[PDB]
Amino acid sequence: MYGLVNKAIQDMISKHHGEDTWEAIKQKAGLEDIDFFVGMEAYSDDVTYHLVGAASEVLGKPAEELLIAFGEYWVTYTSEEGYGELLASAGDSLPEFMENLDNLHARVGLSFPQLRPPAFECQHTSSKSMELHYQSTRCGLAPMVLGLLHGLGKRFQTKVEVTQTAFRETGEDHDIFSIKYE
Ligand code: HEM
Repeated sequence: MYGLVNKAIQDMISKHHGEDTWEAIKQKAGLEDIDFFVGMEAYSDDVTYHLVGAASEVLGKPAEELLIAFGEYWVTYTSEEGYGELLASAGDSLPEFMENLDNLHARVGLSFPQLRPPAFECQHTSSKSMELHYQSTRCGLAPMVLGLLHGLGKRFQTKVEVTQTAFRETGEDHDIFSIKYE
C-alpha cells in the first residue's frame, strides 16, 4: 500500500500515544531500518499488516479495533495532507460521497500509478438507507470501511449506522454493509 497509509497509521499512534510507543511498535513491526515513510511510494502490503499487528500487541487493542480508529482518522488526515480539494469535489452529502468513491480513488490513481484501490457499489434502498458492496484484492480490511463511514458521517454532520451483513470470512463472495443515515 502507498506510503500515505503507513504515514497515517504512524501519525495516528504518535499523536495519541507518543513517540516512545511509536518506536516500540516500529521495532516490533520489524521496521527499524526505516526512518520515515514516503507518502507517494508503494510499499509491500506486509508493512501495513505488520504495523497493525505490532500496534495491537503493544497497545493491547485488537487489530480490528485499530482499523476502525484508523478509518475514522483517515478522513480528517487526508484533508490536511494534500487532499482537501479532492474530498470536497466528492460531494456535499454522505450518499453522494459514496457514489463518488471509485471516482475519488481513480483521481488518486492518476497520481499513484501502482494503486490497487478497492471497488465500492451503492444499491440505494431508500432516501435514508443503502447497501454498500465492498470488493478488494486484500483481506481483513472491512473494519477500516466501518471507521471511514463514521468519519464521513462526522464530516457531513450526519448521524449514521453501519452494520456488516456479509463477510468473506464466513465464505460469502464479498463484504456487504447495510447503512442508515440522517
Ligand atoms: C480523499 C480521500 C481518500 C483517499 C485520498 C484515499 C486513498 C486511498 C489509498 C491511496 C489507498 C491505498 C490503495 C493502495 O495502495 O493500493 C486506499 C485504500 C482503501 N480505501 Fe481509500 N481513500 C480515500 C477515501 C476512502 C473512503 C471514504 C473509503 C470508504 C469506504 C475508502 C475505502 C478504502 C479501503 C477499504 C482501502 C483498503 C485497500 C483495499 O481494500 O484494497 N477510501 N485509499
